[PDB]
Amino acid sequence: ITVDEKLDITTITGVPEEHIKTRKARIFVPARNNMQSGVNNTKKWKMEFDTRERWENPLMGWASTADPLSNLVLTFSTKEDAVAFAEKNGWSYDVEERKVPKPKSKSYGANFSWNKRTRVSTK
Amino acid sequence: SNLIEVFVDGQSVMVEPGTTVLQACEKVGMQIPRFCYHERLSVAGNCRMCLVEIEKAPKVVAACAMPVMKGWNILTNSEKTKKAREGVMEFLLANHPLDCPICDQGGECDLQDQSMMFGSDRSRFLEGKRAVEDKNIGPLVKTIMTRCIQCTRCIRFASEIAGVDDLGTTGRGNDMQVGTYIEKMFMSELSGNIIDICPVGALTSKPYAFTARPWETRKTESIDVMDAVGSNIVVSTRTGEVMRILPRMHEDINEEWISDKTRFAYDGLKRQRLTEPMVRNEKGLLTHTTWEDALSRVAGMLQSFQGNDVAAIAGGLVDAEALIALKDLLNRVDSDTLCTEEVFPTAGAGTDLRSNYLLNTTIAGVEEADVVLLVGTNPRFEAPLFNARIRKSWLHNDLKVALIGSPVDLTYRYDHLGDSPKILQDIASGSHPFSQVLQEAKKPMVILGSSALQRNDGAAILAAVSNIAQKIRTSSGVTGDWKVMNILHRIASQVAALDLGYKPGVEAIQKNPPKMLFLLGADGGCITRQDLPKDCFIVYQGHHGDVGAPIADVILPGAAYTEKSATYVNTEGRAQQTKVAVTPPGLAREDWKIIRALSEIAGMTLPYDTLDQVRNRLEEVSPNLVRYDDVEGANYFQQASELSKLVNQQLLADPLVPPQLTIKDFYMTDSISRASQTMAKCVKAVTE
Amino acid sequence: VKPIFSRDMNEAKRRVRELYRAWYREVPNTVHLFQLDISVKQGRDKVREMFKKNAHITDPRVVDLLVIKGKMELEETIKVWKQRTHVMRFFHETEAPRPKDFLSKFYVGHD
Amino acid sequence: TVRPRNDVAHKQLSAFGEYVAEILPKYVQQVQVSCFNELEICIHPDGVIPVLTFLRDHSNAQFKSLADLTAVDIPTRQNRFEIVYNLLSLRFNSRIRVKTYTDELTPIESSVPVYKAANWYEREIWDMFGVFFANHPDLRRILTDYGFEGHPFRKDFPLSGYVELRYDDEVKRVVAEPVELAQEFRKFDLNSPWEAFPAYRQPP
Amino acid sequence: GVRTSPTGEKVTHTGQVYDDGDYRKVRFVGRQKEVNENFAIDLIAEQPVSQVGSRVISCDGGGGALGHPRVYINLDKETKTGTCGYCGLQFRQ
Amino acid sequence: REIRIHLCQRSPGSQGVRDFIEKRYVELKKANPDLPILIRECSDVQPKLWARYAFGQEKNVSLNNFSADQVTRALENVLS
Ligand code: SF4
Ligand code: SF4
Ligand code: FES
Ligand SMILES: [Zn+2]
Repeated sequence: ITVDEKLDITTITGVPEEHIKTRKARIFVPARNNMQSGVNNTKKWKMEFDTRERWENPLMGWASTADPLSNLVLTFSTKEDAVAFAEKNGWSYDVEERKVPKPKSKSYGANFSWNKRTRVSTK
Repeated sequence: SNLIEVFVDGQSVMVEPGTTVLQACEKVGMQIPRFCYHERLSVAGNCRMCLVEIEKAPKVVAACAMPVMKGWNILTNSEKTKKAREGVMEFLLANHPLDCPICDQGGECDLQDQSMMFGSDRSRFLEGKRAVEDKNIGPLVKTIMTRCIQCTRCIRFASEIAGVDDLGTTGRGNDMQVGTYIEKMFMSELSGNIIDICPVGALTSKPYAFTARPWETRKTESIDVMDAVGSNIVVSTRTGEVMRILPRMHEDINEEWISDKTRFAYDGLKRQRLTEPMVRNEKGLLTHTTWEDALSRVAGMLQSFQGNDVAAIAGGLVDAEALIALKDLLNRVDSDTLCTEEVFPTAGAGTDLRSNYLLNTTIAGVEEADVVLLVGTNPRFEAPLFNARIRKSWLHNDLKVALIGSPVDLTYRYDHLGDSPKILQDIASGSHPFSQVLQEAKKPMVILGSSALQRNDGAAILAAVSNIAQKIRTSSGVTGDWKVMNILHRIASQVAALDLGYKPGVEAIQKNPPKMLFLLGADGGCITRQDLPKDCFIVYQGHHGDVGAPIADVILPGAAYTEKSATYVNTEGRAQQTKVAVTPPGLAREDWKIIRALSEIAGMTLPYDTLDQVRNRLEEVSPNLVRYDDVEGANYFQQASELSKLVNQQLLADPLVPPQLTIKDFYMTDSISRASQTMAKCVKAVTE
Repeated sequence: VKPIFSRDMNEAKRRVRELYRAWYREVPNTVHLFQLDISVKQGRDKVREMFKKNAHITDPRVVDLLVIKGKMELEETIKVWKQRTHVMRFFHETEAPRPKDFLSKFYVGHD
Repeated sequence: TVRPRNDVAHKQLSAFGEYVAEILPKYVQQVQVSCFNELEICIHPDGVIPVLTFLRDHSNAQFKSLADLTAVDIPTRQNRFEIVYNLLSLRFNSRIRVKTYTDELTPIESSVPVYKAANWYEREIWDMFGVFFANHPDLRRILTDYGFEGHPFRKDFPLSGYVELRYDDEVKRVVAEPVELAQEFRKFDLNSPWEAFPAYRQPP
Repeated sequence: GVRTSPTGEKVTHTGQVYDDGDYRKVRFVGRQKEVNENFAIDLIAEQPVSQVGSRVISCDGGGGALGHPRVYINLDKETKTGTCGYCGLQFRQ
Repeated sequence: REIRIHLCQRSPGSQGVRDFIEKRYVELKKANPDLPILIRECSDVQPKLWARYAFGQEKNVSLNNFSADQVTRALENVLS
C-alpha cells in the first residue's frame, strides 16, 4: 500500500560546500606496476579524484595540502556501478576504458627454429 | 574450430592450441607464481617456480614449458604443488643476501611478495651464502649482481628485443655471473626498461637511486611528452615531487615499455624551471615582478598592435589546450599568422586532410606488415619505442625491412637501397633493387621520417612518397583496408598543431616579420635577434627555459607535462589525456589559464571559464581530439595524392641524412632534457 | 510497494511551507534569549540564502529527507542546546572568499 | 596439528540454516550464510519488525537481547548500506546476524517496539550514514556537532573533513569554522600483488 | 667539522646554508642552532681498513646485540676496498 | 578565415558528404589556392560545416542528411 514511484535523476542532499562542481573524478582501473609482475591490484575499479595544489610547509619539511577531498580511493565491481555512483555524488566523471592484456601465443618451440629468424641465441 | 576443452581444478575452459599452462590459467583468473615468464618476452624454464601438478603424472611440469593438449586436470592447490612452491623458494633464498633495507626495490619486489604467500615461514639454512662482485654496467643503471637470482630475463631482453647482445651467463653452479665479461659500458636505447624487467633488486635506476619506497609514493597516470610514439607511463609522486616514472602496459603505445630518454630524465623538470614572471628592466637584465604587473606590460602591446604584424611561434612542449587558446587569441583579436617550430611541407595540401598530416598506419599495425620501406630517418635516435615495435615485427614474423637514405646503426637487418634522393625517384618507377618486392607484398608500408622532411627538399621528399605510395597501393598492392604512406613527427607538438590548424614551418614568420611575437615554449632555432629586424618585445611562455628565454622581453612561467592537465596527440593519430601529478613550482600557471588571463587583461576576452569550457571549444575545432584514447583512420588518400602531385619541385643533390645519427645524439635533445643532472652525466660518459 | 519517506510529490512542498513558517517565528527567540550577534533583519535573510541553494526539486524522497534534516538543525535552537554563539553560526564571517573570475583567481592562486 | 582451530558444532548450528528457511517467506529469508559457527541471514528491508518479533520469546529460538546494531557502508552495490542486527541468546547460548539492505535514501522499518535499546543505535546510524528510520521517536544528533554538514562516515567524503580547523580569531567569543586547510595525510599505496587465497576468486 | 657559512649559521650533515634573501633565518636569532659536533662522513674515513685472509667475509656489528643483518661481501676486486651496505667498514684481500 | 567540415565513418550524413569530399574537394583546392580549406574529421559525430569568417567571427551550418548538390551550393554561399 502507498508506493508513489517516481523516476528521476539522483541528487546530493548530504553534500559538503562548493568543491564538488570544480573537482573532476577519474574512474579508471589501476595499472599493474612495472617492477611487480602480479595481477591483483588490477581487475577492480578505483575512483581517484584529481590532485590539487601541494607545497612544502614553512613549519617544518612536510608537504601540506589545503584540498580536503584528495586522499580517498574507492572500490567498485562494475564499470556501470562506478559511473552511476559518480552521478549520484554530483561530481563530473571522465571514465577510462580497461586495457585488457592481449593473448600472445608464446611457445617454447619457436626458440629452436630452422626456417624462422626467431631462434634464441645463447640460451 | 581450433578449440580444446580442459580443466583447471575441475572447471571447464576453452583454449587455442599451442597455448601454455600459465596462459590457460590466466583465462579463469588463476595466477601461478613466476620469475622467468613475461607477457612480451620469450619462454624459458630457468627458475622452475611455476610448477603445477596435473593428475596421473609422476613428475611435476612447469607452466612455462608444456603446451596444453586434450584432457588435463590442472591441480593448483594439491599436496605436491604446495610442497613444490615451498621447496624452490627455500633454494632461491638460500644464496641471496639480507639486503631489503639497503635494496632500492621495496614493496615492488617479486621475491618478497611471493615468499610471504607461497614460500615457507622459516628456512632450514645454516651455513653458506655466496657473494658476487658487482660490475659497473652504466651511469643510468646501478648494478648489484649479489642480489641477482640468475633467472635469465635481462639476457633475453638484450638479445631478442633490445638487440644489443652484451649480457650473458659466465660460469657454472653457484659461481655464475650475469653481465658483460669485457667490462663494456652498456648504453643503448630501451636501457631504462631493463630496470623494470628485473624482478629483484639486482638492476635499478642510478639517477633515482634512493628517494621513496613503492608503497610511499602515490601513483598517477599520464602520457609522456618529448617522444614521437607517446608512451603511457604512471608517474609516482612522493609529497609534491616527481620521484620515479615507470611505464604501464598498453596495446597502442608500442608495448609495456617507455623510452630510455624519457624514463631516466625525471630530474630535468626539477633542476631548472621558471618560477616567477620576469620582465626586462631599464638596466637590461630580466627582473622578477608581480603577476598583475607583468601581465599588464604584455597586454599593453598586445591590445595596441593589430593586423598581420602579430604572429606566434609555438612548438615542442605544447598542449592541445594551449593550441586551442593561442589560436583563439590570435585569429580573433587580429589577423591569423600563427607558426609551428617544426618544418613540415604544406605546398600540396599538407595541413588539409588528416591522411597527409599524420601517419595513416597504426603504431600496433606495424606487426601486420609484409615489407617496410622506410625513408632517410634514424629509428634508433628518434622514437626508441617505435624501433622496438619494428624489431618485434621483424623477430616474430618474417618481414624484410628496407631503409634508404644514409646508413645508420639499427637493431634489425640492413637491406639499404642506396643513399640518394634520386634513388627515391627511381623507386617510384620500375626500380631494380626495389619496387619488385613492393609489388608482390601482402600489406606494404612506407614510413617517412620528419628528420629528412625538415630540410630544403620538403616538397620533393613528399611528392616521392605520394607518387611512390600512389603507384604501389592503388595498382595491385593494397587489397582492402591498408595504409601506404606514413609520417612520424619528431616533435611532440607537431602532430597536434597540424590537426588544430597551425601553419607548419618558420616560413610564415620569415616572409612577414611581426612587431611583437608571443613564442609559447620556443626551443628550436627559428626566432632570434638577427631574425627579427625590429624592437624585440618577445614573450616566452613555457616550462624549463634555457634556450630562447634570454632573448625575451616579458617571460611568463608555465607548467610542464607533469604539471598541466591537457590532451596530447600521438604520431599514429590518437589523443591521450594527461593528468596532473604535481603542483607547478613558484608562481607558474597552467597553459589554458595563461592565455585566458591575457585576454581578460586586454579588451577582447575569449569564451573560457574552466577546463571543461576549453575542452568544449577544442571539440568544435577538431572532433578527433575530443575523444580520449580512441584513434580513427583518415579517408580519401587518392584525392590527397592528386592534389600534392600538381606542384613542381626539383630534388636536392645532398643525400637524405638524419641530424641525429649517433648513440650519444639521442641523450641531450629538444632542450627539455638538456638541462638535466642525469642526462648530462650520461652523455659525458657515452664518449668517455 | 515503494517507500515514500513522509509525503508524495505535492505534500512535500507544503511541509517546506510548514518548515518556513515555523523557522520564521524562531528568529526573535535566537536574538533575545540567545544572543544579539548580528541583526533580526539579517537573520531572516540568512533563511532565504539557505533555501535558494535548494532550488533543485526533482524527487519527493530528496525533499522529505531535507525536511527531516531541517527538523533537527533548526529544531536545535528551539529547544536550546549548547551552542553559545561559537556553534549555530551558518554564515561565514571570519574568512574572506575570492570572486569567480579568470583574472582574479589566476592572480591570487587557484586550480 | 598445532596452530589451527577445530570446529565440531558447525553441523548442529547448520540446522537453523534449514529451520528459519523452512518458514519460507520471500518477504524475509532470501539468502542464508553460515561459517565458523555463526549465522548470517540477509533480509528484505520491507520486513524488519515482523522478522525481529520472531526469534523473540519463540520456544525454539529465544534471543531476547540485541547487543550490536552495526551498519556496513559499501559503494560497490546499488544498495549502499548493509545494516546488521546482531542478536545474542542467553537461554540457548548462540549468536545470530540479521542483515538488511538499504540504498541511498530509503527508510527501513525501525525496531523501536521490538527492542528498547535500538533507538540509541538508530540515532548513531542516522548520524554516521544518513539512513532515516520510519516510526522512530525523537531522532537526534549525538556524535556530530549541532551544526555539522554531511555524514561523518560516508566513503564519499575525506577523512580530514571540511570544517576541521577552529580558530580563536579577531572576534572575541565566536570560534571560526569554515576554513578547510590541514596537514596532509600520507595515504600509503599499500596493496600486495598476487592473490593469496583460493576459493574466493570469481570469474568475470 | 663542517665549514661555517659567511652568513653566520653552521652547516648540517648536508650542505645547508640558508640564502641571504630567504626570510627563514629569524628562527635562529636569539636562540642557538642545534648542530651535531660529531659528523658521520669524517668518521667513516677515520676507521681503519681491516685485512681478510679468505675470499668472502660476513659483516656484523656485534652479534645479536648490535643491529646488523649478516651481509657477505665479495673481495675479488683489488682496487677500491669492499664495504657493506650498513657500516662504513672496509675490507681488503 | 579557414573553412572546416566534419565527416563521419557511418552511413547517414556521410553518403553525400564523402561524395563532396572526393569529387568537389579535389577541385576546391584548385579553385581556391590562397584560402586554406581543411576538413580533418573521422570520429562518429553529426556533420557540420563550421567555417570561420575573416576576423573575429565563426558561423556553423548544418550538413546532416543533406543532398550532394545542396552541399556544393551551401559551400559556395559560405565562401562568398
Ligand atoms: S630483491 Fe627483494 S628480497 Fe632481495 S634484498 Fe631486495 S627487497 Fe629483499
Ligand atoms: S639481473 Fe635480474 S633479470 Fe637479469 S638474470 Fe638476474 S634476476 Fe634475472
Ligand atoms: S617462471 Fe616458469 S620456470 Fe621460471
Ligand atoms: Zn656492516
